[PDB]
Amino acid sequence: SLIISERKEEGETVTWDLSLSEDSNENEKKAWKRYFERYGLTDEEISKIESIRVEGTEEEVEKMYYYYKLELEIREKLNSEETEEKLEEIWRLSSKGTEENLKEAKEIIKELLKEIGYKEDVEKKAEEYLEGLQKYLDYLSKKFGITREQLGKRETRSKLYRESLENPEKYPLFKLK
Repeated sequence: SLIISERKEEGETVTWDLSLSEDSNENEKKAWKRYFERYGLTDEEISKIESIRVEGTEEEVEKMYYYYKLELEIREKLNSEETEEKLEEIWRLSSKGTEENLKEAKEIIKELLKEIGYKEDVEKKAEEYLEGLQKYLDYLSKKFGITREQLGKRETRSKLYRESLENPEKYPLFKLK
């Protein structure tokens, strides 16, 4: 499953390290890998990532945690290129940030959540997903000095991930093994 593997409480912000637990089944591990494989990293580079670090207030990072929990469950149970593409479009729409863009993203995430069994709870689970994605985009924009809308470009995410592998001091997005 997705766990919080480390917490740093420094001043006005908190940083949570998010990663997979040791008892993660093979479908969760494969999903973890595909979150990154689709964005320019080799298998050997991905195998070096122990966790993803998120930063903000306690309320902000908790929101990010629940977005990542749902992202992983979607990827695990609906593993498919069609799913990856819908998830990319939610990210694209959400980085643009307009009201109609987020309404369209909400409809996409709702169909995915229903497909994994969140039916009676789809509305609240969609809000949880989208709120946490929005805080996560806000965190990447502020932390690494990237226009939020630019984050919706595939080339921006590849660049960011690759810089975080290479220079994990100037780009502390990952904990490396």
